[PDB]
Amino acid sequence: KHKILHRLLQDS
Amino acid sequence: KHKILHRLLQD
Amino acid sequence: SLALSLTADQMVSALLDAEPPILYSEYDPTRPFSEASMMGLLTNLADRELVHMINWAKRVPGFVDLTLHDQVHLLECAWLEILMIGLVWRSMEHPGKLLFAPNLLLDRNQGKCVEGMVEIFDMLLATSSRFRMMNLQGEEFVCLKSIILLNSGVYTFTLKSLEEKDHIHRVLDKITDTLIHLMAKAGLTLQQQHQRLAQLLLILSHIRHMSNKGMEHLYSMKCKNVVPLSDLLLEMLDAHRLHAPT
Amino acid sequence: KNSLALSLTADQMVSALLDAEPPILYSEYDPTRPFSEASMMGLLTNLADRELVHMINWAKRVPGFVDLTLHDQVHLLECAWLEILMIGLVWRSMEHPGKLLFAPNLLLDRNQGKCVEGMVEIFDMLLATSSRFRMMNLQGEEFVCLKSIILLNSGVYKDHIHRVLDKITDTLIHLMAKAGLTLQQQHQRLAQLLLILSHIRHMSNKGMEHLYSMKCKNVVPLSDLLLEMLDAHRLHAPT
Ligand SMILES: O=S(=O)(OC1C=CCC=C1)[C@@H]1C[C@@H]2O[C@H]1C(c1ccc(O)cc1)=C2c1ccc(O)cc1
Ligand SMILES: O=S(=O)(OC1C=CCC=C1)[C@@H]1C[C@@H]2O[C@H]1C(c1ccc(O)cc1)=C2c1ccc(O)cc1
Repeated sequence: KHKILHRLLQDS
Repeated sequence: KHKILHRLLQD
Repeated sequence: SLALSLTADQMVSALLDAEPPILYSEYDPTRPFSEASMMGLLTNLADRELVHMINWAKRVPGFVDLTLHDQVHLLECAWLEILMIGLVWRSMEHPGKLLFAPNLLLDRNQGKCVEGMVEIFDMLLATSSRFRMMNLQGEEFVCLKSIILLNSGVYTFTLKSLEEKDHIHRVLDKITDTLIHLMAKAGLTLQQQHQRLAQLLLILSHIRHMSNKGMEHLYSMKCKNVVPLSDLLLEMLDAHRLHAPT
Repeated sequence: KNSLALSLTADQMVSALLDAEPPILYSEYDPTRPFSEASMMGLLTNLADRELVHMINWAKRVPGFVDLTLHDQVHLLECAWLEILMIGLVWRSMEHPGKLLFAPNLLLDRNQGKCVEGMVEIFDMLLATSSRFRMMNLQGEEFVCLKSIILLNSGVYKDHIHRVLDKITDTLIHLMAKAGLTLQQQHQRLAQLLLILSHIRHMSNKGMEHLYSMKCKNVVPLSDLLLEMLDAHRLHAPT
C-alpha cells in the first residue's frame, strides 16, 4: 500500500 | 519574572 | 544528469517555467472571522496548493532523478517550508500583511483568531520584511524554493542510498552557482555576492524554524479536530506527527 | 554607538573566536555506559547544565554580542542554546564515525539513543551531520564562525546583527581563500556550510519539542537554569 503523495508523484 | 540568564549575562 | 548539464541561465528559465499558479481562497468578507473558519480557509488553501507543489517538484531539475521513496521523503519534510516561502514572497509588497491569496490579505491581528498562530504570523511578517529590504528577485526566490525542497530532507534519509545524497549535493552546488550568477549579472561586487548568498541561506534556517513551530501546532489534537482536515494534508502532517512526543 | 566587531580584521575575528572557545567538559565518571532512560537523561542534563555556564561566558566574548542590549542577549541565547550544544557535539564527534562524543569519557552510539523515547531519531540526525562535516573536512576556524552565526542568527526577526553576520561571512570567505580554494569553490563551500545550519536548526526544534514535554521534564530533576532555557521555547508550544 502506497500513500496519496506516492501515488501523485508516481502519476504520468 | 527574574531570569537566571539575566544575572549570568551581567559582568 | 540533465540538472548538471544546465547552464545557470537554463536553470533559472526551467525554475521560472515550473512555477505553480497563485490560488484563491474561499474567503467571504461578508462572513465574520473565527478560529474554525480561519483554520478552514487556510487548510483548504494549503490542500489545493499541495497538489500544484507535487507537480512543481517534478519539474525541479534533478528531482525526478531520485527514487520515488526519496521524492516522497523530501516533500514530506519540506512542504510547509515551501508554502511559507511562497507566502512570504507574495507578501513582500504588502507591509504588515500576509497575502495568503489575492482575495485573502491578513494582518497580525487576524492571526490572533487561532491559538498559537500570531507568533508564527509575526515570524512570517519579519521574513517578508527581510525579503523586501533585500529587494529579493523572482529569479533568486525560485532558486531558494528549490534549495528548500532538495536540502530539507537530505540528512534524515546501503551504498545505493548514498549515491542519492551525492546527486542532491551536486544539484544544490548547481543552484548556488545559479544564485551567484544572478548576483554577478546584477552588478554586485564579489564581496556583495558572498554576503547576499549568505544572507539568503541564513533566512532558510528561519524558514525551517517557522515550519517546525507551525507543524507542531498543526499536528496538535486541537488543530487536527478544529476543522475536518483533508486526507493528503493529514498524511503530510503525520509524516511529522510520527516523530513528535506522545 | 559603533561596535568594535566591525573594525576587527578577518584574522582578528578568527583569533577572537578561537580564543573564546569554551573547554571540552567531562561527564561525571560515577555512572558508566548508560542503558536506562534515567541514567542517559541524568548524564546529558548534568553535562548540558555545566556547558551552559561556559556558553554564556563564550557568547559575551563573540564580537558584536556585548553591543546588544541585555534583553537581546537573553533572547539570542534562549533561541540558540540547543543548536550551539549540538554543533559543538557534532564537531567533537567528527573523528569518531558512527559515535557521538558527548564528552571524552562519554562516547555514545545510536543503540544508547534507544534508551530514551524519541532520542534515537535525533541521534541519527546528529551522526549524519557529524559525518557530513567530516567528509567536508570542516576546519576549526570555520567551526567557530558557524557557531557564532548560529548565536546571532537564532532569533527570527536588526541592523547591527546583520552587519556582524556580514563580517562573519567575509571571515569564512577569507579562510577558504587562505586555504587555496577558487572563487567557485569558495561560494560552493560557503553555501554547503550554511545549508547545514538549516539542519542544525531542525535538530534543535525536534529535540527541544521532546525536552520540554512533561514526560521528558519528569525523568530526572532539572537545574533551575536548564528549566528556564526550556520554558523560553515551551511558551510558544501548543496547549
Ligand atoms: O504555521 S502556521 O501559522 O500554522 C499554525 C496553525 C495554528 C496555530 C499555529 C500555527 C501556518 C502558516 C500559515 O498559517 C498556517 C498555514 C496553514 C498551512 C497548512 C494547514 O494545514 C493549515 C494552515 C499557513 C499557510 C497556508 C498556505 C500557504 O500558502 C502558506 C501558509
Ligand atoms: O535533542 S536531544 O536528543 O534531546 C532529546 C531528549 C529526549 C528525547 C528526545 C530528544 C538532545 C541532543 C543531545 O541528546 C539530547 C541532549 C540533551 C541536552 C539538554 C538536555 O536538557 C537534555 C539532553 C543532547 C546534548 C547534550 C549536551 C551536548 O553538549 C550536546 C547535546
